[PDB]
Amino acid sequence: HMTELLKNHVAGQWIAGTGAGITLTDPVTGVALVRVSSEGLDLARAFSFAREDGGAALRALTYAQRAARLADIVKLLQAKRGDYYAIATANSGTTRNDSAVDIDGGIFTLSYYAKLGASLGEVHALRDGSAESLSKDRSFSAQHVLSPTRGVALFINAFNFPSWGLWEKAAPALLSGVPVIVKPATATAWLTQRMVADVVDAGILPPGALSIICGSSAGLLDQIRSFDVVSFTGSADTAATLRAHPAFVQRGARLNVEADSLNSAILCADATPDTPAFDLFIKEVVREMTVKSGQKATAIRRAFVPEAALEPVLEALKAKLAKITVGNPRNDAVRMGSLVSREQYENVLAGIAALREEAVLAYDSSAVPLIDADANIAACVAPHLFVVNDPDNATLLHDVEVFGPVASVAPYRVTTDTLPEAHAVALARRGQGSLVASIYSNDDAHLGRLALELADSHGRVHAISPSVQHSQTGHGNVMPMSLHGGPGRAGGGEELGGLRALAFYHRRSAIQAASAAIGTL
Amino acid sequence: HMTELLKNHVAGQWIAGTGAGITLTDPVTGVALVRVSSEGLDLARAFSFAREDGGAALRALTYAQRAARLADIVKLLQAKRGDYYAIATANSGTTRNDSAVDIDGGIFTLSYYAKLGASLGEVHALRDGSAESLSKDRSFSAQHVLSPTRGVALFINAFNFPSWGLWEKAAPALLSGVPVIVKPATATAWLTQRMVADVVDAGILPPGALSIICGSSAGLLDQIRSFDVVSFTGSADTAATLRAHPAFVQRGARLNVEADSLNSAILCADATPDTPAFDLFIKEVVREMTVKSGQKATAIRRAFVPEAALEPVLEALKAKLAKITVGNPRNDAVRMGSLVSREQYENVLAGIAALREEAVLAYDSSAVPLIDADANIAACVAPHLFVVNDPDNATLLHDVEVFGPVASVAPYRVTALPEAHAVALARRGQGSLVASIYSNDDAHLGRLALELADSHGRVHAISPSVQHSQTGHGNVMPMSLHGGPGRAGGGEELGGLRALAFYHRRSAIQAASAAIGTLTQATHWPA
Ligand SMILES: NC(=O)c1ccc[n+]([C@@H]2O[C@H](COP(=O)([O-])OP(=O)(O)OC[C@H]3O[C@@H](n4cnc5c(N)ncnc54)[C@H](OP(=O)(O)O)[C@@H]3O)[C@@H](O)[C@H]2O)c1
Ligand SMILES: NC(=O)c1ccc[n+]([C@@H]2O[C@H](COP(=O)([O-])OP(=O)(O)OC[C@H]3O[C@@H](n4cnc5c(N)ncnc54)[C@H](OP(=O)(O)O)[C@@H]3O)[C@@H](O)[C@H]2O)c1
Repeated sequence: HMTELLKNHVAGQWIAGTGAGITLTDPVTGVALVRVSSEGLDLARAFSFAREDGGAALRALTYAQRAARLADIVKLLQAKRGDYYAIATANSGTTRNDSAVDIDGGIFTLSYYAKLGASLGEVHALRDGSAESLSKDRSFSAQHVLSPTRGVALFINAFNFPSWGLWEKAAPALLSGVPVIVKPATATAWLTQRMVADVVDAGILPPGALSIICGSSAGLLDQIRSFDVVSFTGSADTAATLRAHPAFVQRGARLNVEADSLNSAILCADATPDTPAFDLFIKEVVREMTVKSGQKATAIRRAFVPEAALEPVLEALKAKLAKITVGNPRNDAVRMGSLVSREQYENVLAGIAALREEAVLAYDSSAVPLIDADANIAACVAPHLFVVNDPDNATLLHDVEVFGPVASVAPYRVTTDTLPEAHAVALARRGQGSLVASIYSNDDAHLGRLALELADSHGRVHAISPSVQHSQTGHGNVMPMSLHGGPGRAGGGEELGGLRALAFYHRRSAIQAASAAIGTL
Repeated sequence: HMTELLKNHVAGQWIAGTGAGITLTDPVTGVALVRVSSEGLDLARAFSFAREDGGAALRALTYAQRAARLADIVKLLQAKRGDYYAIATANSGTTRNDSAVDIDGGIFTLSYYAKLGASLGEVHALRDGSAESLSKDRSFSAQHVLSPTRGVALFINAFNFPSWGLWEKAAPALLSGVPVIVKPATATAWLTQRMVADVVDAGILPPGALSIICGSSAGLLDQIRSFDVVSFTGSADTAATLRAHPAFVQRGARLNVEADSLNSAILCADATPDTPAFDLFIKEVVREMTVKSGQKATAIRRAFVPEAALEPVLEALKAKLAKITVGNPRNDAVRMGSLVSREQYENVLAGIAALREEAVLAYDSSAVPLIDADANIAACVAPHLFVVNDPDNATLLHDVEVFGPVASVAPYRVTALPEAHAVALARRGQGSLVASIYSNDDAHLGRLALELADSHGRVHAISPSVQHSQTGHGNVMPMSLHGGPGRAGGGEELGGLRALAFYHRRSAIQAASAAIGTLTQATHWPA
């Protein structure tokens, strides 16, 4: 009586919501951690203060001056990592290595943009492309520019990456001079709020540049105006509710959606059991099923393998999944901790029961005793591997996402005329647009060709082969220099991609003028 | 016996809509011209044949092969211009010079993209930027690529540019390998239909690459799927209607909007009545009020001038507006023809009465008899110039667009940039396609343009050194972006190569060096 109620940071001040708030709990032990509440906040003043005071203050700084602030945030978060790992263990139930993906993946992405931003220099707008003549005598020309939007960036973030979900978006928004309002998902909000508190307490950014609201979302979209941008990460259903709001349909504010995705892994026809690419496929499937207990939007959900390879693949995945120990991440023998909440436990188990209506369960370690955890309290789900023998007539295989340590293997028919993986491509496309597909072969040139065939349906194609066993950055790990997003079911969004992320935060304009006026910006 | 019912081109066939159809009429003479109807069409097959056959056939071609098809369309349109000018005179009521903005504007933009497109090369995917190492030893890298979306592009186009609105969209779409379904505005659909009929009858593009539906738009959006794209031009209110549809809210199809825009012209403080930039401002205002009777979305609607220059600017605009004779475009003495319809005529006259409740009418030649037209049949409206002396507290100036030969002048307090108040005033239009700025000092234009750029999709600076070369406040050069934030729709079109992204899917490919090389051999981007 009672755990800490975490304050919101709005209009440059720390303000508590009213009422009892919503308790965040440890998903292994059931302990009450902290509470949130957005009840009673003055949302009009929160958004106006950020839009006017925050934006004016950030726009007065150059890109390089904002990058320097980002670099100062890096050093701050680096110094406080021990506090962040203790929050992540308790609130998210992740192993240290899995919590590093959030915490140190966040810090690495912020540092990447601090470095990119230093290169942009001491200016207040960016050139887009080169100058172009608009006249035979070259007296009149055009230059396109990017200028920071006179709005706010509202981030409605998913539960699985409280730190990286914040920094992957906030690094390009703040480098672009746009003030940020983050709204983390309630169940795991604590790390987000503590990182925002540490950065606000250090006074590195101007008042109004960084705000946080935790608790109910009611009322937030009603404050969004036509120069604002919104970045939503979460379910496709929720996204479709947000898309209908007047902020987007009437006022035209920008929206980015990152949603559900049934990411594929395709084992190439050449990559037979006696070849090194085969073991890289089994290892990457097990890693993407088990890191964060499969709670990445980019995890492999569908693995397509030649018909001839079906049994050796199932045998090899079963042997490797059996080495994944499950339980309390405080125990150094545990390889995989819990899902983020008991509610997500129930949702994952429903989703496993749903898939089992159409697929055979090949591997399920649910009966292996948990390590230092009570299965009636903890939100630990064991790996489950499904096999779908006829993926062409399968419904659920290509439609139903289980956001847990769950994946389905299906065979495809190798094409033996003139790509051998043509059927696998078609099957991946049945996912109706995904964030990522990975492909595995012993032949690097072949992978460049197959990748082009998956590019129109996947925001990223990730090719693993023996030459890069040591250097490939992971199927599900999002490198900030690369695009993150995908068409169709994955939301039609784009994030990251290095400098490509700044466009969402800017307004592009064609300036057409005397050529002298053009030369000097 | 009735006027011609224009057929639709859908699923590779010409099909008539059923019923009596909708009559299009000459807005000067009231003569019935042609009819349209989309009643009874099989929209499911219209969209699937386009998406499947037309998309596969265009994607089998390289960029440079598609560009060469665009170039053959330019030659076909150029040969048929006499027919297009006759249809524009009758259906739109524009002078020859003004009809040229649509017809020759549309052919110029298509030819621009045919030339540009030849530089995209003999490949099926485009390279976006360069490889970036993901590894200390450089064994593993990332290359982004652009692939044509496996969808259709649906164009819902505005009345004012039946030719340019089609080709400014269709050139980058077909260059990108995406099949087109165009739905022109009904009132002026004839030229769009006839240009699509000439092109389809020539067999330049594969079957399914180019379709047209005229008449009711019922049921079109219901056929849009998640890899399709839609490009809308028209009113902000219609755009917000479309945005709510499931095609966008549930299925995520891309949508571009080009909408209402109260575009500004700002006379800089140095550009006093004794200087050359002053006269360039008076001329550009008059041209944008009068070309097509002001029915460009980019026309100047708000002209902001220093307080001291207000009276000389009104005097000078009056004198130049009075040279504009109005009437039948068949008569060579006429400098400005009609609006596109009698419904637009009634909207514009209601909008003029609305503005007049809050502004002084400084010029109006409505009492001058029309040349070879009956003012009670013709949709002609004379130029009207309003003056708003207090634009800070003005309740309509910054919010109400009259899509006719109508503009408002307002003074600003000279100040920081001398034009700071004019920039704030321009921003009160809530986001526009274009602002133009006028000064004798080319060293002053860049700073002021940067201050307008976050609220305008284009900033067009006119000064004496470019009196002979500047391309026009309202004329949309295809190499430059067209679109604007806020009220103007939040969209982007044209901008040369920038127009291709709307029709492609971007992907990051992360792979061994040799796989990056193999995929790179199959892409291109111009130098
Ligand atoms: N694609 C990516 O890059 C990526 C990365 C990580 C995770 N993910 C995704 O993470 C998901 C987790 O999200 P979820 O399935 O648990 O639930 P969710 O419903 O997608 O997310 C809920 C958040 O959205 C808010 N919200 C709901 N309705 C709203 C409205 N009308 N206006 C504003 N906000 C509203 C909620 O606010 P309240 O607190 O008011 O409920 C909460 O903040 C996964 O299932 C997966 O699809 C995606
Ligand atoms: N680049 C640009 O920004 C740009 C360019 C030119 C014009 N404009 C605007 O052009 C306007 C023409 O539009 P408008 O005001 O006459 O009306 P509008 O309703 O906005 O019409 C534009 C287009 O949308 C169609 N349309 C209307 N309602 C629709 C619906 N519910 N579903 C699908 N399509 C629908 C119209 O078809 P029907 O004609 O057959 O009704 C027409 O093809 C002018 O008023 C002007 O304000 C903007």
